[PDB]
Amino acid sequence: RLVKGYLEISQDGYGFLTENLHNLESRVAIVSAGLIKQYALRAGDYVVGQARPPRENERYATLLKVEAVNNLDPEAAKNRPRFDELTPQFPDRQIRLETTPDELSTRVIDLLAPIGRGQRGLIVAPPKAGKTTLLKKIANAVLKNEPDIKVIVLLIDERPEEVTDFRESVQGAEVIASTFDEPPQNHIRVAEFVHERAKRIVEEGGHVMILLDSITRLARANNLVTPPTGRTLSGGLDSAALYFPKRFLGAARNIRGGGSLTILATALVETGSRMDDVIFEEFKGTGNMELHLSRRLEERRIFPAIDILKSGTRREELLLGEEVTHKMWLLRKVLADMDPAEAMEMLLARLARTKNNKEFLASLAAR
Amino acid sequence: RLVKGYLEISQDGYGFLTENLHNLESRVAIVSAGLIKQYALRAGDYVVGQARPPRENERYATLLKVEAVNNLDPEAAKNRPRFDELTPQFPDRQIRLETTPDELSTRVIDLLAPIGRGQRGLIVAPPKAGKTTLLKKIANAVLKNEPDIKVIVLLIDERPEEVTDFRESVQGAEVIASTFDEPPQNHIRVAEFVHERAKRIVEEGGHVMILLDSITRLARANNLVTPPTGRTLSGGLDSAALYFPKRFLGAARNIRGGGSLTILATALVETGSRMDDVIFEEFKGTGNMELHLSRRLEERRIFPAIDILKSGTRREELLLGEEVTHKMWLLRKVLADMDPAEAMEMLLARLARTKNNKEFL
Amino acid sequence: GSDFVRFTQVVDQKTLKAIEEARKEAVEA
Amino acid sequence: AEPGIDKLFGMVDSKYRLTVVVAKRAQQLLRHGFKNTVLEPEERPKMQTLEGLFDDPNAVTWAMKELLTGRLVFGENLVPEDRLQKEMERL
Ligand SMILES: Nc1ncnc2c1ncn2[C@@H]1O[C@H](COP(=O)(O)OP(=O)(O)O)[C@@H](O)[C@H]1O
Ligand SMILES: Nc1ncnc2c1ncn2[C@@H]1O[C@H](COP(=O)(O)OP(=O)(O)O)[C@@H](O)[C@H]1O
Ligand SMILES: [Mg+2]
Ligand SMILES: [Mg+2]
Repeated sequence: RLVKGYLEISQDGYGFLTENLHNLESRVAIVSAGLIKQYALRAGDYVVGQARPPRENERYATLLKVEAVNNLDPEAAKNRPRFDELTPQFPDRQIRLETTPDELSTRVIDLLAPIGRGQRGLIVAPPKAGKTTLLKKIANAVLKNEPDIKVIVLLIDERPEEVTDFRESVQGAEVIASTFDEPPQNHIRVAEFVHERAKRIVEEGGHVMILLDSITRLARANNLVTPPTGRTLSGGLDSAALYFPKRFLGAARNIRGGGSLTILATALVETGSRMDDVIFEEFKGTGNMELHLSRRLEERRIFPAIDILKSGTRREELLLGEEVTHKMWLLRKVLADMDPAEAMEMLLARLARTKNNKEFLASLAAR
Repeated sequence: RLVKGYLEISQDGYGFLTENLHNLESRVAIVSAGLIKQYALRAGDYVVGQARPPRENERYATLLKVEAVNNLDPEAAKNRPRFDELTPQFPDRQIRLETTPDELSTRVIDLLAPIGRGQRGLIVAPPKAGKTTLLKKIANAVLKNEPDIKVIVLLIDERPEEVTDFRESVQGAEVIASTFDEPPQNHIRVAEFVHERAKRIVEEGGHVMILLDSITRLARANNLVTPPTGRTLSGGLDSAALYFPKRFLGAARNIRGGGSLTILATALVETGSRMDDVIFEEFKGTGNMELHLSRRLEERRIFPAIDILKSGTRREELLLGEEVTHKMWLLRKVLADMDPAEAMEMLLARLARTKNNKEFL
Repeated sequence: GSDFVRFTQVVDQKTLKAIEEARKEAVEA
Repeated sequence: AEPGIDKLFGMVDSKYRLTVVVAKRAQQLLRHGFKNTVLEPEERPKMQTLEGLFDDPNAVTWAMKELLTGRLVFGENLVPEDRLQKEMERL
């Protein structure tokens, strides 16, 4: 008999193989610590191997023989540089954001806070104010412009109807979600398992896109799950709880050795809580991009309701030309003159006339 | 068999020899407590010695004899003043900065924050606020104007891509790093280990330029380091967290006996956290220079995004000659007036006209 | 102020060639 | 006067079109600065005491001297008007 699934190294050093539901189930295979050291496998590894049914007194099948790991021939898994030893880089392969159904939104996103492979940015917005729908839009645009990249989206602490709608509108792309109905322990477990799985995939020099909903709700779920941490920070925050989200987010990077890891997460902001804004602050110094959406702009039904002024990236020249960089300088001058709601109204008038390539070059003429 | 590197005396009375990897390596060699006593050696000293391979059941190489310490014989090393009693003065040896790539930024620096050997300066701004590549610029300018000075850069709690980038783009100068990915203990180890090597290096009458990234992000990382350290101050700080950072930063000084130790570090402020701001003021009372950077400038992509008004030195005359001090006296009586944004563009244009002295010329 | 001449877009030949190049590449492929 | 006004009138149907074209060119020259000219290399206007007509003594004459060349094209709707007319006024 044969078994297949994702490695889930528990605290006792044994593993579980999940299905499409991606939590604890029963068709799991136990991989001995000897086997783990033999193939140098870490959790989240895509293991496929011959394993007879669980023997007498045995509740889960034991992986007698491994054949395919990381979709490939297993010597690579054992003989590969460790993730931490990979040489990082700045993002250099920007992702062209040219989608027809909503040209305005993705055009603005790219022209203002361009995104490349290995980007670590944050969409930062109050709740019920445009994070999820825009995440869906950019996910579809990525699925159209970069079919090569393994695109993965995680939804945390979210409404089940949104989950269903998106998974219907994901067009089969790997959509994993965690509704608010689920206990936060499940939330943390699934998020971490996705973390190591993506880590393994990048370890195979792969480009991994992760789109996370509710990074702030993620931090809150960690704080709930994190039982002590001792010192309680300003506003009731766990100090060391963030490190698991901090490890989770800082893992995103541009690696010089092939592949990439780009993660974009939804930040809830001006929610009136010191916890939320503070956590925004710690994760702000970790990310290379912030795209702010304002409550009142969304209130005026203007979409996208981007807070243009403070949104930006680092090392634009590493994704843009000096021509592009200087045109961006000039445009940001114009917009720093130009008031936010006013900015959106007149820019939506201005830019709709030409599509992302049409707009891109006709505007490099104009802007 | 020559063993080389920096001495890291372990806590158990024996020692280690660390290498250019700038962390805990396995190239370590044992320096027992008795050896410490009889050579009176300090850790971190530039050690070149003879050692022997580890024996059976023994895991780390054991030292045979010491030959070179800080490129000097041990006999002179036994006879040298320790750092604590060294007489400090105020900085006296300024550094001219007109660099061909961006003479504007360095010119603003010279006019506002003249830099002298042994200076304890500072630059303050929120996260993602114009610090690191400016540090790059000043480091490069130093690499030309003062190639003699041993220039060292420390990175704490930052993104690895920035680490690598500055690594190649510093042109081989001494760059040390500790990303936020790393556990806090490595942060502390690297930071204090750099501190102590610099202590010994200046101890030999050397001029040492320390480019510390993120002094107050270091403070936040130290709060993360801080397991308790005392009683809760406002904002979540405790009592004795600062002392190791304070002993770390206050070490910057101009010494009368030769050499210098100029440390420039970047401060994060205005983060909406009482902790961070309070650290800003409490280290403000420690440094001899602060360079403010406001965010309205940077949201406008105006660079260098310097809050010129808030910045100012201590004891200009002590570093700047009476003629030079008098001319900057007149100039500060002149340049104090103009209003922030219009100040930015008109001062930028004025320095874009000619070089600082050329402007005076 | 007459609408027949009230607004009359003005552009130089080189930016005209840039915008028209954007027009011909606007028809992709 | 100005270089060949008869040629100017011949090459437009109605004079008010000519006036609006020349003045919109002048406004473009002012906003972008005189870098966005299309007669730069050799033939530039010149003052008497010095070469002051290189930068900006009079933009209207600059525009008219520009238009005598074939480097200027004007039309009722040659470009999407909304984009230009809503970027013009904020810089
Ligand atoms: N591009 C858009 N156009 C129109 N309405 C939008 C758009 N984006 C978001 N919305 C509105 O905002 C809601 C999404 O809010 P969301 O960002 O999901 O909040 P959160 O992500 O914090 O749960 C949608 O249900 C819709 O009502
Ligand atoms: N002199 C400069 N000119 C323009 N941009 C700069 C300059 N110095 C730094 N920056 C930008 O500002 C950002 C701040 O760098 P860093 O100190 O790492 O961020 P923070 O301290 O805010 O966490 C950098 O990403 C860099 O792109
Ligand atoms: Mg939502
Ligand atoms: Mg930075």
